[PDB]
Amino acid sequence: TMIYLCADCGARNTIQAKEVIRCRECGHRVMYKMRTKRMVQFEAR
Amino acid sequence: TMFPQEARLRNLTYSSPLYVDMRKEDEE
Ligand SMILES: [Zn+2]
Repeated sequence: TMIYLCADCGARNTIQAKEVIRCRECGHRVMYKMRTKRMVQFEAR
Repeated sequence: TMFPQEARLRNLTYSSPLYVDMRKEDEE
């Protein structure tokens, strides 16, 4: 499974598939996703 | 309690509960 990030704290929640959506050392229950690596092809125009 | 707009996206409806004192008799 992967890592997720909370809306406020941002700490690594690294939480497991099929469980409960929340955090660890805090509160609130949302979370976005770390940006991939990832060297991405971008024209300057 | 709710904290919008951190709600919304949880498709949550933003209401509060009503509480009306009902009378049946036990004083309170
Ligand atoms: Zn958090």
